[PDB]
Amino acid sequence: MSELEKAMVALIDVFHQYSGREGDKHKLKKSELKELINNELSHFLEEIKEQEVVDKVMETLDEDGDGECDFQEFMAFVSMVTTACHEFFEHE
Amino acid sequence: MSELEKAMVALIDVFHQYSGREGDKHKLKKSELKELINNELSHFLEEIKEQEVVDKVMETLDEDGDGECDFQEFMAFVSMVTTACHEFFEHE
Ligand SMILES: [Ca+2]
Ligand SMILES: [Ca+2]
Ligand SMILES: [Ca+2]
Ligand SMILES: [Ca+2]
Repeated sequence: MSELEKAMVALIDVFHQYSGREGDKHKLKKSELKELINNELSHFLEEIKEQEVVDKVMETLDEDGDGECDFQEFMAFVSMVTTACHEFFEHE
Repeated sequence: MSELEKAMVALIDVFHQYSGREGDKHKLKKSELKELINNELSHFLEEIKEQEVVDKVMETLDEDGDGECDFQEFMAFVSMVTTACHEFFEHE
C-alpha cells in the first residue's frame, strides 16, 4: 500500500511502546530523551559527550520551554533532522 | 536497526521520487497535491468531492500563503495528520 501509511503507523507506534517503558506514558522525561538519542540515532548527531550537549540540544527543540518534551515537541525534533540533513542522499 | 532510520529514509525518499515525476523536482504544484491525497491517503481524510475542498484544505497547511507548497510545507501536513488522528490506535 502507500509507504506513508506504514511510516505514519510506525512513527506513532514506536512512541507509544517506547514511551510506555516508564510509568510516564503521556509525556517524555529528560532522561528518556538521552536514551532515545543514544539508542542508534547517533548517525544524524555524533557530538554527544558531556551532559551539557544534551541540555544545549534540548533547549533547541523546546518551543514553550516547559521543562519537559510532550508528543507535540517530539514531532519538532523530526523536522530538525530533515532540515539539518542534506538532500545529497540521492546517489551514495 | 532503529525503525526511525528506515522511516526517515522512506519519508525523504518518497518525496524525491514522487515529486520527480514532473519537471518540477524542487517544489510541489497544486495539481500534484490533489494526486497525493487521491493516491491512498483518503483513510485519514474522506471529504474529497468538490475542488473547493482541496482549496479550503490547501490554505490550512499554507503558513506563508506563497501560493505553492515546498518541502518545508509538506512536513507541516504530516504534523496535521498526527494531531488530527486520535491516539486510540492502541487496540483495534
Ligand atoms: Ca514516556
Ligand atoms: Ca518544552
Ligand atoms: Ca513536484
Ligand atoms: Ca504555502
